[PDB]
Amino acid sequence: ESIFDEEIKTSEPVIVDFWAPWCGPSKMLGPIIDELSEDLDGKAKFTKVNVDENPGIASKFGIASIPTVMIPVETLVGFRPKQSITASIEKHM
Amino acid sequence: SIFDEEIVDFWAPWCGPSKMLGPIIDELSEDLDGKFTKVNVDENPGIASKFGIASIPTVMIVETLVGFRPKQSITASIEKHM
Amino acid sequence: ERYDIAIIGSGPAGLASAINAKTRNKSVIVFGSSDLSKKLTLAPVINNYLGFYGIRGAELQEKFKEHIDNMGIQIENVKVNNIYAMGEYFSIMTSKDTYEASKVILAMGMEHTKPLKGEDKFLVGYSATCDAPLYKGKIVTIVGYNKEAESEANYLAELASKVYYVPRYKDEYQLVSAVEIVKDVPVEIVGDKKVEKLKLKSRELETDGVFVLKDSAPPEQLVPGLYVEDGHIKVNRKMETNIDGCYAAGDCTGKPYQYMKAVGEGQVAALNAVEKLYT
Amino acid sequence: HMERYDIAIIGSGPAGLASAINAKTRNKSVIVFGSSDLSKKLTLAPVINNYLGFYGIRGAELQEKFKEHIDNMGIQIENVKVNNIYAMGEYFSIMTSKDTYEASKVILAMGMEHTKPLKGEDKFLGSATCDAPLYKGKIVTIVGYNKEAESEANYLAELASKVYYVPRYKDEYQLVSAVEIVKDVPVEIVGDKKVEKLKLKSRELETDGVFVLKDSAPPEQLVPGLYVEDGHIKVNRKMETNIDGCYAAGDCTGKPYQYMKAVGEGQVAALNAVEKLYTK
Ligand SMILES: Cc1cc2nc3c(=O)[nH]c(=O)nc-3n(C[C@H](O)[C@H](O)[C@H](O)COP(=O)(O)OP(=O)(O)OC[C@H]3O[C@@H](n4cnc5c(N)ncnc54)[C@H](O)[C@@H]3O)c2cc1C
Ligand SMILES: Cc1cc2nc3c(=O)[nH]c(=O)nc-3n(C[C@H](O)[C@H](O)[C@H](O)COP(=O)(O)OP(=O)(O)OC[C@H]3O[C@@H](n4cnc5c(N)ncnc54)[C@H](O)[C@@H]3O)c2cc1C
Repeated sequence: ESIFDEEIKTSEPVIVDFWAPWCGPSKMLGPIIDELSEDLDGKAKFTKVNVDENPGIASKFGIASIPTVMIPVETLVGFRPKQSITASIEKHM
Repeated sequence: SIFDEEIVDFWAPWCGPSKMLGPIIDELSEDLDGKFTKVNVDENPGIASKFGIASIPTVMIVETLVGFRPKQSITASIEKHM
Repeated sequence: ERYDIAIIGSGPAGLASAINAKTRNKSVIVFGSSDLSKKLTLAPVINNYLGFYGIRGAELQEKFKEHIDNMGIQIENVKVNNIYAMGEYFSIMTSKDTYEASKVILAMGMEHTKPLKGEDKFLVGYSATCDAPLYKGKIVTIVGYNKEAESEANYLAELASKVYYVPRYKDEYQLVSAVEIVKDVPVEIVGDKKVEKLKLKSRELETDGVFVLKDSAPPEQLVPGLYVEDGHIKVNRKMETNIDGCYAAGDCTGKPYQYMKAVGEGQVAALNAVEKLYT
Repeated sequence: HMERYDIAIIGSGPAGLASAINAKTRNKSVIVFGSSDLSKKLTLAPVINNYLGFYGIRGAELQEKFKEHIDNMGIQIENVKVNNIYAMGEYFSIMTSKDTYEASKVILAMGMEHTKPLKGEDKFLGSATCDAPLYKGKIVTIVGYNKEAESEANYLAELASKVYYVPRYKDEYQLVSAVEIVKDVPVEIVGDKKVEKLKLKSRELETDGVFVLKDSAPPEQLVPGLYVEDGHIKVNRKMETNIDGCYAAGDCTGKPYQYMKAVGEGQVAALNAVEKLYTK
């Protein structure tokens, strides 16, 4: 947890994937997020948060859904395909 | 004489397209007053030959448009040339 | 086992797409009702379908049915809950089973509108089962369009401090005692920063979260990431949506609602979908 | 303002027919130009399995179904070929050799046209009847695809210093002695500032201007001012051309050539055409 907070302060946008084992969409995003991290190695860095394991992290940022992608700059709720996420990063940087 | 000083629709009575163009030209002048002359190739071949009119229905501005053209295209071209 | 093409809907578009995809030796699956389309069967007389002057809807429906049966095309009688565009393929989600296919074609017809949902979607829900733990000890309201929604409402009662269930259908409700039934017409969702209250015609409910569990999902929700403008899926000349390898045809695209456009739109989608498999 | 139809449909194929029945559905006067046989391709095709509702049906049999439909709706095909369509603004003037017609809206339904090699680059430098006086006492070459060209060549020969006729059809040619017949296939036209020579497979001809007389005109020539890209008419979702009141449907727009696309496109064009008439 501490390591994540240190990374949040550093940088190079940082993307948080909020997911739960039970939620089907969240499972879909992790493979998409893994593919995004492999594709992007410089523009941004990705971290995965299990909402089940880190309830404190979730409440603090006001996560509204089990599968949510967060980068303060912008917040995407619900499953999204790679192309949409990538484009949102591109402009937002 | 006035036209030469200022310096055109080339039309002929046998060409159907040139006939259609005339009335189209007339509408354009009425429609846009501020931002046209008709040349009869039959009566002024010298005027036509001098400018190199190679097709009877030709519109001459800087820019030459040969063949019939609709109101929208001609207006757009004129606006672009300005 | 992934099919080459998956067709969402069994209407004129879906069938028109199906026969063209099957013609070119590509594996095809069609999701829909055993009856092709309620509109086809219901139509009294159709004069604008070329070649079938004065044909009854049910009579035209018969001609279409013969076409696919004679071609060995079977309708998968299931409803598609969700379709997740993975990138190279599409995962199709259904309560009874899960399928994946390389290309998708949408033929959903028309769906019910949403009241002021999209204003604060982040602080609103659609999954319910996904978001229940977040609302522990909080007020939850559910707008139910089917029985599955009732069951989700019973589930929420276990976690939430208060659960409201608003039925849009008239039926006996199988609900636990904790759930409160609210028989009124939803109007608007309002909140300052996040959802705070749900306004009905004759009642107001203060609630932290609102869940709208729908029987006929909109295309945007059914396919996460699909670009929809003016209530109809966006398509280019080839019937391509914003998602690569995802097509749409028929009433869903948004043009005049007619059979002949629907079949044409479906055909163009299928032929182009086949083209993309190669090259 | 005489006999102005609400909608004029150019072509009697599936797209043209699909548009016609829809325009007739909404009580709008319609005229359809095309062949009495509607479409050669329909009659010629062996079987259709991808037209939904007809399985393994021979082309000629499908053509019969289409004839019954229009016949039941009181739609008659005017069996003439459309030579030109001039967009005047509020209406369209439709020229044929036999008569002249005017319509508020137009729908184009012609599947294919003859290709031109090196024509469009020097079109300006080289409508023979309309531009013949300009070429008095000059060399002019004619490429003829129909009998009208022979008559036009004989006319041109009287005014020009030299007339060449390149026939693309094998038939007896009724031509004056002054006109010279050249049995070869054109290859390329060449010129720097103006047309200078027309190149054939085994021959080269020095000429001032070249006139190309075709039996099946391309859409660009048929409708002066129409925007065409990639050999097909450009159309938006509603089947609208660059011309404000001209639609197009079927093989002419482009894409896959198929019956169901053609009829769908024809329907959308017609319905859109009706809608614009309704607003007024
Ligand atoms: C009474 C009536 C008369 C009509 N008459 C005419 C006419 O005379 N001429 C004319 O041109 N048009 C007519 N129409 C309209 C025309 O029929 C429709 O536009 C056309 O039928 C639409 O076909 P479609 O498949 O696009 O939509 P539909 O035909 O409605 O296709 C919908 C199909 O998709 C299935 N489906 C939907 N959602 C899902 C999902 N989420 N998952 C799985 N499956 C799903 C549905 O169950 C259904 O099978 C008429 C309509 C009606 C109601
Ligand atoms: C043997 C053969 C088999 C085929 N089989 C199939 C099949 O099984 N399934 C399928 O989907 N497609 C098939 N096609 C292709 C399909 O038929 C075409 O895409 C379709 O015919 C296009 O219809 P259309 O109305 O847009 O144009 P067309 O059918 O080509 O229109 C031709 C009509 O337009 C008239 N016309 C053209 N120009 C003018 C003009 N300037 N002035 C006046 N009239 C004009 C002509 O008189 C003619 O009657 C086949 C084609 C062939 C040759």
